[PDB]
Amino acid sequence: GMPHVHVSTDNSLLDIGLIHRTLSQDTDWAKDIPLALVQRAIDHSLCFGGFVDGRQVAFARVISDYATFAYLGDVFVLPEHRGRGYSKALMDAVMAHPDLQGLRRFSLATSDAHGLYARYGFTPPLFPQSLMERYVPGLYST
Amino acid sequence: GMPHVHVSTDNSLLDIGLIHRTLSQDTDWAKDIPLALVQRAIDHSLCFGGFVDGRQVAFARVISDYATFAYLGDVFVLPEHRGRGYSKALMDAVMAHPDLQGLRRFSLATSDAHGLYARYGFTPPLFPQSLMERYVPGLYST
Repeated sequence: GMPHVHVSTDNSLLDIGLIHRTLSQDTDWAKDIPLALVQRAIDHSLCFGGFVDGRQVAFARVISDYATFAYLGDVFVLPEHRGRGYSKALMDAVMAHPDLQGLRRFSLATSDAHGLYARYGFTPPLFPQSLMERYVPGLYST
Repeated sequence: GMPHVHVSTDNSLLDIGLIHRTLSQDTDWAKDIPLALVQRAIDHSLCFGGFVDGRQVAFARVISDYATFAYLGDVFVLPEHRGRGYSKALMDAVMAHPDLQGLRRFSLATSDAHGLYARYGFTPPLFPQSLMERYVPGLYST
């Protein structure tokens, strides 16, 4: 039952339109995100695409200095491709990536997938009172 | 009483040795950080240096996709240069930088400077239970 999925970090293979539609329409965190921002974001991130039979089926995106800090977001698997290990394939590649080793902090935000990310060593923050943000959820809508 | 300080985002002007010594020896968050990691981090970040009379006096570092997310860290002013507005000069430049506009989330962690960052619009997290990390404080020591 092992997945047959290709995982790449070559942005040229990404299906930008698929990613844009998915993020814009089928996520809350990137609802209504403009195409130009999707493209710019990808251009300045370490992106993981998962592909089957010539089509993109999954995505994960890391923003990092490749030295001290990384942030994970935009993780998805298309609904018809779920339960096949494609999320795990991408996370395994993130955790193993040679430019994402030895980091002091790897951060993410999740509405309802805490148990999942816990299997990769993520925890609630050590020092939650230290954290601050300028955060505008729903920025792109209007 | 306005500061006379030059703020640059040109990494070629940075005094890498000063930054390395400062971070390694005079901060807790980067205690014992190796030079090679400082250099790599800088190479993959948007860095703000503050300079007076040919010497670097202050620093701030942003990791971002220049589209959706940024993380601020490594902020310092050398002790003999404090109280002159150099922190504010750098933060003003961060907040105004053309590649850091329109972001959904700008994040940071601070032990004891919450009131300060609050003046730039930073708040405690909206959704603290969503946050997770792989965080190893004191990674570089040993």
